[PDB]
Amino acid sequence: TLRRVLGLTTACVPEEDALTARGLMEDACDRLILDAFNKRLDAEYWSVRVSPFEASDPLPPTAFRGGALLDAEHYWRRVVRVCPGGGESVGVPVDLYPRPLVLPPVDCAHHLREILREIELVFTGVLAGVWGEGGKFVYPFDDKMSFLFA
Amino acid sequence: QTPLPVYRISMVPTGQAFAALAWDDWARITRDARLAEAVVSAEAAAHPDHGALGRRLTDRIRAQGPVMPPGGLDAGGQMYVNRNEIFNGALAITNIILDLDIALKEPVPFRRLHEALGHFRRGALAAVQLLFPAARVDPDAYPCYFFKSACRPSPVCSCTDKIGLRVCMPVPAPYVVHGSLTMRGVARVIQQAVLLDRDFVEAIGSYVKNFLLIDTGVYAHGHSLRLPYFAKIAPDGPACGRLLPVFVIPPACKDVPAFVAAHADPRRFHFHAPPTYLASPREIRVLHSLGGDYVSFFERKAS
Amino acid sequence: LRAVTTHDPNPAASTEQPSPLGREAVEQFFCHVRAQLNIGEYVKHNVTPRETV
Ligand SMILES: [Zn+2]
Repeated sequence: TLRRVLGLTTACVPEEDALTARGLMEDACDRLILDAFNKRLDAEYWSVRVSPFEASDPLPPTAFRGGALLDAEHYWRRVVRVCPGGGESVGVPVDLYPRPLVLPPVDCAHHLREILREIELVFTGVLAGVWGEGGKFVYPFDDKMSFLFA
Repeated sequence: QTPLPVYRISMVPTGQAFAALAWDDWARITRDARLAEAVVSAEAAAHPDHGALGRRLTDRIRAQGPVMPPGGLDAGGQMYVNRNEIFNGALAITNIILDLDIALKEPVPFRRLHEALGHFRRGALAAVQLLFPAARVDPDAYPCYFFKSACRPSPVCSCTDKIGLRVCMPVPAPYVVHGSLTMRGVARVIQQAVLLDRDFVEAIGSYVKNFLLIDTGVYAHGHSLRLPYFAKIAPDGPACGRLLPVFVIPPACKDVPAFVAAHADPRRFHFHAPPTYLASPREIRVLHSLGGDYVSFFERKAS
Repeated sequence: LRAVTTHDPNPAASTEQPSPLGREAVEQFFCHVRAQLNIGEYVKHNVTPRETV
């Protein structure tokens, strides 16, 4: 997206250019979210790495039954997030269970919001730097795309 | 294979059972409510008029299915006497299903009821066309399926004060509906479109007590609706009020036998039944919101 | 009542003015009541569809 926007800037246009850049950024976010739906059932793709110096979900009591699988955790802990009910959004240590896993639907909304925060940081920075715009870049997720996972 | 339908059975004399089913015997369920294709063809040849043809077919079917075998039975044997489908909030709605509950002060005939149903079909289709603008809805050919709860202590009607009806109509392609609020909004719009129909009001307005027909509270996660071909469980006595088809043929129907046979398809009266397309959907538009809490204009202005 | 008040008894030189009673009421309130009746208008005024392709 940044390549496309900065290549568009070469042709040169007034603030209309900033509006076009905003449209392109929104389109890119839409396409990313749409493509993230086909990977809604994969738990290792949505699992995030946690260091021993951060706050993590409490270890489920069933994770201590892994056996030889607990001998490979020394620094990183990969945790995915699943929704087993209304709004539970519990956390699952992916690497402490034998495969294949049988889990409820993944919480792709929470993971996608976490990723979109970082995406919007970069896009807002680009908009503020290349065109002098005080208007932050925000993407409507709960209004236009939150239905695909609920 | 999942998703699956989960039903809620009303056991006798008290208690509720649940049944999650991957497949079932629907041929046995809808058996004694079917008209042989030869009979349908003969009647169509006899009576060309579609109102008369529909009334004839309704009369013929009414006098065919005697009773679903009642008695005691455990949950496995009672799931064929009573059965309710539970609305699941994680799935999409492919049928518009309306639970009409009319209230009367004088008993209504059945020809008057058939005329009222023919008028209802006209306004609901206009509302649907307004709601789904990207689809080609033909008001004289779109299929709508009507079921009427049987009569218990041209077919006659012995109802007391209430005439329970179910209306099923597929969501126009390429549209899908998602959400419990969206379906409530769709029901609101359908009811408003119907109530504005001059012909329907003139034909049915005399006997009715109130003009609140479509119950829009049946669309909530976990709520259940009674399925066609199943009778209500009365702790007082036996089952009653089976929902059986009331054929209201479209004026421009080109395959009457297909329309008649489509009333026994379980895919036509389930909330989240897979849609019936032809080759494949190149694109589908999901209607995931229709506003929100409604209140009213008279309410907002007054507040 | 301020519109129908007169300060001169002479009918020709009277200070009466047209009353904006019916006009304001119709423009502000009774227009929307009739606008409701049309089904298309009803949908246009009491629904905000949201659809994703
Ligand atoms: Zn009856």
